Amino acid sequence: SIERLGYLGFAVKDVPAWDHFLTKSVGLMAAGSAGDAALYRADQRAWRIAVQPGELDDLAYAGLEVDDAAALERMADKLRQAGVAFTRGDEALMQQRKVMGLLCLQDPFGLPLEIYYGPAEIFHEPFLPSAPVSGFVTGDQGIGHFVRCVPDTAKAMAFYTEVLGFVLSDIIDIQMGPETSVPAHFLHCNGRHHTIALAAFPIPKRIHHFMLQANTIDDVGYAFDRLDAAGRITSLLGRHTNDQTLSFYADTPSPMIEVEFGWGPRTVDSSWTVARHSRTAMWGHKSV
Amino acid sequence: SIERLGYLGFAVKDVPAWDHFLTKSVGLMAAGSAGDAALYRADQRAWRIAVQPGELDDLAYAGLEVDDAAALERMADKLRQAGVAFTRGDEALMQQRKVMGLLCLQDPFGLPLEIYYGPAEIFHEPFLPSAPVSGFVTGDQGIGHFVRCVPDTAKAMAFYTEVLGFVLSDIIDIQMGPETSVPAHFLHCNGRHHTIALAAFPIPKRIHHFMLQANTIDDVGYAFDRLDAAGRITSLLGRHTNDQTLSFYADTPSPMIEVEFGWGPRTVDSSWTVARHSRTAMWGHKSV
Amino acid sequence: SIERLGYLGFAVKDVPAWDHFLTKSVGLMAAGSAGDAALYRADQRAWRIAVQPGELDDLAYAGLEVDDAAALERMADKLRQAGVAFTRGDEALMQQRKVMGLLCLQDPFGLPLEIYYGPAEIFHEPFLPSAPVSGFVTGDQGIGHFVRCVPDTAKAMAFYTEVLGFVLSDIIDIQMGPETSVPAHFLHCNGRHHTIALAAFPIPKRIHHFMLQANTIDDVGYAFDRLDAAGRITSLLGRHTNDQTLSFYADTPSPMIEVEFGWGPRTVDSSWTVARHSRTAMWGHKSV
Amino acid sequence: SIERLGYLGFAVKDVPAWDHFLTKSVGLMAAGSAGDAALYRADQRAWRIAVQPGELDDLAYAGLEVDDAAALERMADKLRQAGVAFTRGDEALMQQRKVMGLLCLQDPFGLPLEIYYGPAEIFHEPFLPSAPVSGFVTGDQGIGHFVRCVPDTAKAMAFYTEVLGFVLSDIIDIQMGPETSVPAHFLHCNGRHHTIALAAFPIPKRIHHFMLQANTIDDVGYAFDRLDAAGRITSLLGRHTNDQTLSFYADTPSPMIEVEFGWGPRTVDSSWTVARHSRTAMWGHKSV
Amino acid sequence: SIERLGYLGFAVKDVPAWDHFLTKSVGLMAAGSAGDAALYRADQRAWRIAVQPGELDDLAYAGLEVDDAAALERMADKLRQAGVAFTRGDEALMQQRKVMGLLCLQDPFGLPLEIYYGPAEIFHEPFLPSAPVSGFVTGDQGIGHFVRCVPDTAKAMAFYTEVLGFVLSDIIDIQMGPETSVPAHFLHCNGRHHTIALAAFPIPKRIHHFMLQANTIDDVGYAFDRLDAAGRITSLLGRHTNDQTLSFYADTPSPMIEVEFGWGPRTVDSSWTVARHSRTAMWGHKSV
Amino acid sequence: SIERLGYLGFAVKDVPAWDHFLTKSVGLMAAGSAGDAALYRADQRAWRIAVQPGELDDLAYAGLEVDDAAALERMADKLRQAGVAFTRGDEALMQQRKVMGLLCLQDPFGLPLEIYYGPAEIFHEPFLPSAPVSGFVTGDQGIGHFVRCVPDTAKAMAFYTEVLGFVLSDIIDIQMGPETSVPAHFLHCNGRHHTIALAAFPIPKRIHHFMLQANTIDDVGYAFDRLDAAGRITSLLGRHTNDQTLSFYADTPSPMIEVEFGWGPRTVDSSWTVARHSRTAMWGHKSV
Ligand SMILES: Oc1cccc(-c2ccccc2)c1O
Ligand SMILES: Oc1cccc(-c2ccccc2)c1O
Ligand SMILES: Oc1cccc(-c2ccccc2)c1O
Ligand SMILES: Oc1cccc(-c2ccccc2)c1O
Ligand SMILES: Oc1cccc(-c2ccccc2)c1O
Ligand SMILES: Oc1cccc(-c2ccccc2)c1O
Ligand SMILES: [Fe+2]
Ligand SMILES: [Fe+2]
Ligand SMILES: [Fe+2]
Ligand SMILES: [Fe+2]
Ligand SMILES: [Fe+2]
Ligand SMILES: [Fe+2]
Repeated sequence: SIERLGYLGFAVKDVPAWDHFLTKSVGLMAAGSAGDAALYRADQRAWRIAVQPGELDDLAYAGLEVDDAAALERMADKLRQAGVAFTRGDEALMQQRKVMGLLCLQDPFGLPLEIYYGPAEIFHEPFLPSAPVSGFVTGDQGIGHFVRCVPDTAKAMAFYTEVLGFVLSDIIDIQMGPETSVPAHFLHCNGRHHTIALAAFPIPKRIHHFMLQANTIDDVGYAFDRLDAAGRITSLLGRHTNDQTLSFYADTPSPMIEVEFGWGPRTVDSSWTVARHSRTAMWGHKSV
Repeated sequence: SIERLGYLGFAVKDVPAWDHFLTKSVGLMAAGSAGDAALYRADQRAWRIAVQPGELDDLAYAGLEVDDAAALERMADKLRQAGVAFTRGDEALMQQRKVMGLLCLQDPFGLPLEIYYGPAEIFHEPFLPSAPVSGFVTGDQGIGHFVRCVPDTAKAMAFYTEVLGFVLSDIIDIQMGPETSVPAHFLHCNGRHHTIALAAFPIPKRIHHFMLQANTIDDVGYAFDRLDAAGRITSLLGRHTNDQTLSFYADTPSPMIEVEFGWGPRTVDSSWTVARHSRTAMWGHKSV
Repeated sequence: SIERLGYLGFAVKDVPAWDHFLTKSVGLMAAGSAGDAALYRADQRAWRIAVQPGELDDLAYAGLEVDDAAALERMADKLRQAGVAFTRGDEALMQQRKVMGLLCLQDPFGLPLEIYYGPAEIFHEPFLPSAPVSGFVTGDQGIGHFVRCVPDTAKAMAFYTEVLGFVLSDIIDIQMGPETSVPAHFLHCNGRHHTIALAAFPIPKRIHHFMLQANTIDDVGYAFDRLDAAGRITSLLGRHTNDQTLSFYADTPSPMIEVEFGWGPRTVDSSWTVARHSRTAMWGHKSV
Repeated sequence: SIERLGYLGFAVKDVPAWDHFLTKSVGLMAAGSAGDAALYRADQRAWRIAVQPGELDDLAYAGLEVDDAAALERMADKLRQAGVAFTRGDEALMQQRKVMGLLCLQDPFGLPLEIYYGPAEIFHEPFLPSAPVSGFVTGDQGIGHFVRCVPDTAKAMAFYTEVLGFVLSDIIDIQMGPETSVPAHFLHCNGRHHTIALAAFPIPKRIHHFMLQANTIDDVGYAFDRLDAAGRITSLLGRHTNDQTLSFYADTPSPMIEVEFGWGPRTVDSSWTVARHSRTAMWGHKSV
Repeated sequence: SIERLGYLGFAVKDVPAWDHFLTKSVGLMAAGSAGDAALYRADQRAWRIAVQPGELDDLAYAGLEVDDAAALERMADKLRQAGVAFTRGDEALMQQRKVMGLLCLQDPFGLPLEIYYGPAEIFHEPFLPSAPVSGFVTGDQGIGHFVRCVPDTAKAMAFYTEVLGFVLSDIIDIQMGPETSVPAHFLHCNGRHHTIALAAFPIPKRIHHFMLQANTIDDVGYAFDRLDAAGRITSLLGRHTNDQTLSFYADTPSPMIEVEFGWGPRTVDSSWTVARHSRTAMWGHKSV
Repeated sequence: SIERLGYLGFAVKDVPAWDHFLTKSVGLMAAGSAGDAALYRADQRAWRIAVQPGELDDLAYAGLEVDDAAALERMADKLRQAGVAFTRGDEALMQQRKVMGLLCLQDPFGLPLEIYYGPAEIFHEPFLPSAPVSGFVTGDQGIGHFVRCVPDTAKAMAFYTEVLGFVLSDIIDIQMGPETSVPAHFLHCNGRHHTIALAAFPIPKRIHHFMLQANTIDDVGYAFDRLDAAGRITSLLGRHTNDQTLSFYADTPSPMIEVEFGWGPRTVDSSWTVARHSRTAMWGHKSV
């Protein structure tokens, strides 16, 4: 099974806007380029987020990490047994992604996924944020999370759990209208309360948002002011009912895709219990 | 196997007396109603104790929790293999209990049991006690415990251990007369020393008492005075030989059913050793 | 100023009853005799409590400790400046008390006080309780406390504070009748919330009670049962409003003198604030 | 497999000498009698050591504990599969030992062993030592250890490891003469470095010594002086090479059987490594 | 599988130079001799490094430790199943090495390996360094590590992982020339980030270096000055990218074999993730 | 006032015996020589103990340390005010002692004392013991203590307390005969329970012993065996009543002067209370 989410690649219409957004606002470190993709770092990894020009203005792919070569072969075995098509990344792709091996596939609804192992690290070029942020929480919990929009949650759940090995943490019925709600399913594959959430939202994007977790509450408070100065805030500060992450949301330069910047959630372990919530926030998160 | 005791439902002759008892005396939070049942909270769960009008003046049902949907199906499998009759709760029942799924059955002596998963939580309506209590110890250990009266302890033991997966912690020979004692069996299904105790007591109730655990010794001391002002104390403060819970007992408004309010017991783990005790109290607990 | 209360001497009508009481019930260690006085230990000191035959059935004297020879001379100076009569204990008395020096005086109402330094310790004869008690809290806080009955609290306060250097911690208005209360003044001379309390009670004894503090809550719980078996309990368990000591009271063999056996109070330091309380117990302590 | 050593029974020629030895010298608590056996406690168990009159002047039996009824049946299964004869203790024996069930057998060289579960505890009669000792280290590690004398170490090893489930910790070549040593094998069945050691010593006793572990270094220091006053010291203080227990040895009233009284050893876990030592002491333990 | 690296034996042209090097410079304790081999200690083991005269000027053998006799037989089984030739060490060899049993074999490229259990410890002769070093980090992590030079890394990897049970931690592409690098593979068999690294270096030695880990940073700083006074420094202080060991390198008296003396690395556990690095040092380690 | 004891100088008949004693037995580090004095280290100081040839076979001088130049002038002022003769050490003496300034005087009974400030430290030559000892406890508590023999304790007390600023910790009545004891006075000048003890012993030496404190209990245990192998033990292990130091005594090569090697005492602070003890040992210390 997948151990963690390791990287995200976006294809966007305004690369310079995304560059400024990820560095000056979010605080990531510019890390050069690979082909036509600009690279950004959040820690010791050579890169965590890639941005390339494209009309999609959406997530182009997500990198799903396993711990070793044997693990990758076991994932290939699971894909075969499940009847899910995949192709082994060639040398050129391996060099582009800076990984020792990868399998290329798509989830049931067209999102390209890359399962890999052996990512490149560059401790000789220590991480230096582009904006005031003490650091990000990554490590064994991966880069963060994202909310995957799907037309059929049941179908998506079977794939992510039965094929990829994610596990359901909980469900929140997100109110959409006076008498309409969407049952968002939050999935984990490590200690991070969720790495992927599945939701049947009526937005035309592959994802609703991606999330990064900072080391301190001040990191979040300061980031809010930066994104507010940029005119991008979409929610006030708040704390989630399920993971207890204290965060705020803001627009990325790609319409209808947001970023969530948070701190201090609960983590999960083998004794986790599935529960249901009627609200996304215990407090705050008022839409603006 | 059952992971923890999650809820209790009582059917009583004096609903207002029970309402005052659970709130003003015990300290639970009033949490509205579901049908003809008044609901009470002890933590983030939508409800923990339900009270409905009825001539029983007894425990009407107990909710036994598992961690996920797959776990519930495994319990259904165990019930089938054991020849124990059960029915799947319908949508109406699921909505009434605020759970994602449940199996309805009875123990060998008529106590209705409900095995469920996916309970509702309401962190947006933080718990607020109705009386001075810093909080209750629940979480992975569930709501508390209860002593189940049975006519045949051996038969009850086989069901709770072999079918439901509870495990014997220890036995206390509770003296009843000059030369008569009842071997009470204390069972765990998690870290709580016991969640259910089995005893062949000569009382006409399904249970002898239910127990709630508070966060501090002062919580217990203060609760004693509240219940004493209500004229309900049945024991002085004391500490148990087996779980080392420091508690007192008091009458509920239903004749012959007591409540135990305690603090600071030992917890169990895989290295627990079965032992036998000749007394229920290491000190205190004098009957009054 | 006085550093701590170090010893107590009682003159009683039933020495054997007191012997059994202090050892089998309270848990002190029998430590031989000095003249016609039986000696009892609570720690490394050669003795802490002395019991001698006498019709008083009361506290005969209290030993007030200072840290060195120079300190004792300074106390002699304070007594002289205050016009309080005193005599230096002779060699025989010094040997009897096992101290390097002492001043003999009385408080304004006839209670003999002995200010001393250099007490004897016997670490080669380690303390062994006569009943199950993990140990007592003494050290820099001394042996415990006692409530001194006085006819004139103002006069007593001036002596204990201005002459001996005790400091007021707080006051409790102890209800005596429907519209009658006694303002008990609690005084400290170290970290122990109080070492001496002053109160105008209508009892014919020099003191209302003496108090010993044990290391654990179980120590207290077990002691309660022992004293209850002896038929001596005067209060249920409870916790004080001012020092937060969790204790119970019981009769000593001397009529109208009680013992208090407690655990876990707050301690004081230079930042202590004088306050007033309307009750002696935050919870419990019901009279029996 | 055996979880821990729970009790020892001795048959001796001088019961009063053993009584004084275990209480006044070692510090155990006298705990009445069961038949012609005097009982002694070291903790919450109803008894840990039994002494009965007999010409053996040796260990009469050792109680080997398992955690539950199912565990005991599994041990019966292992004995059957191994061809080791055993008899189930009858009701009278169960009542005598204060256990819920037991299997009676002998090791390959005649030492009676009793495998049991469900021992009686008496927390309402808290442990009170007969001599100054803060307490003993028992719990999951059992009462202590003993060195079993055997004529054939290989044969003894196969039985204790293959049948009873003990595991080798290490070996010490104990020098007997100028060019003669005995390879003592130290075996564990829990965190205690060893519960039983096997050695081909030329003494006519079933065991060389039994060992008790106290809570503090002072406990050991004080016990040394007590046993020295009794004229029983056989070694000066010292510390073992293998378990790092700091102890001393002394004669019991039974010729050639010693007691070891120690503190502060290392404990073992799954990552333990078998090693060999050429000396029993890292320092001290000079024979006297 | 192998649990840890326990000992190293060198065959050298200048025994006196090696003796001075290991004692006065590195700080090991001289521990006598066994045959024509001089012995050196780093902890409680009778020996850790052996030096004997020989033209090789290289590592003569490496001792690979397992936890018990059964483990050794399992390793013999693995060797048989893998078709790897081995011989059981005879009594003379066992006595020479001070072990309870061993298997003698070679890795695919001629390095003699000895798999053993039951090493001798001498706690009665406590370790005393020959130079100022607070101590070495050994224990469950073994003596240290070494970099094994191999002509075929793939072949070496299959043997060390598939046969001996080592596990890949990570890979570093060590730059050799302007457009030439060697993929060094770092392998663990316990918490030590690596115990053996495999690299296709163009040096004529079996190993590139061996490494010892000291308790403090000062240990390393002081050792640097000692080796610098001896004219042996080959690198400045630095910290590795993969294990985060802070160290320096120096020449041993055998040409082209170095020693690494370090402190403070990260350790590994079951959740370790394979990664790739482009540099050996996060900082420092400049060649001199 | 004196801050701590910093150094000791001995004049002895057998320098080689003392050299072996201090290094191979006690564990001090040989530190060259200054004139005809051999120097020994216990920590970062250039020297702590000096040994020179002389018929005295006794302590020749003791170095008493203050924190700065101003402090030394204040001590000169106190000596003048007290009428105690002293001479300022000249440049040659300052260079010999490796100090920035010193005052030379004698105590009332002829022991030369040197009050100094600014001692030399040599961190570039880190301490390396000559025998297995993890280290000594020095720092702000100085090198250790010594027992000063005096003919008139009262006179000695006035000088050490009134002139030098030492403070009485406690008194022990050391039994000399059936009805004879000597009141030993233990004095502190920092956290070390005592730095100098005064006693009217009938020995012809300036001191009874000097004491060094090691970091661990094993340090003490190992040192005992070393001194026992040398045939120098004068007491078994034991623990003192007053400072709770766990130690043993041994003869130095100078007749009637002993060394005490200990661990783990209590320390003193401003809240220390003067007490009296009837024994030097709580346990152990039997004379041999
Ligand atoms: O991390 C999270 C935890 C809980 C809910 C959301 C969420 C809120 C609104 C829309 C979609 C998801 C979330 O992002
Ligand atoms: O929690 C508990 C632990 C031990 C005994 C009891 C008990 C006491 C009297 C009657 C029934 C049970 C109990 O409630
Ligand atoms: O320690 C104490 C703290 C507060 C009140 C009392 C007290 C209660 C009743 C009568 C007299 C004193 C006391 O003893
Ligand atoms: O606990 C122990 C640990 C190591 C050795 C012994 C031992 C010493 C002498 C004779 C027999 C055993 C021991 O008792
Ligand atoms: O411990 C280590 C960790 C990482 C790299 C090296 C290394 C550096 C240069 C040449 C060979 C190995 C190493 O020794
Ligand atoms: O450190 C110490 C603490 C207490 C007593 C002594 C002592 C014992 C015998 C003779 C002289 C002194 C001592 O050395
Ligand atoms: Fe989110
Ligand atoms: Fe209960
Ligand atoms: Fe009181
Ligand atoms: Fe032993
Ligand atoms: Fe290395
Ligand atoms: Fe001393």
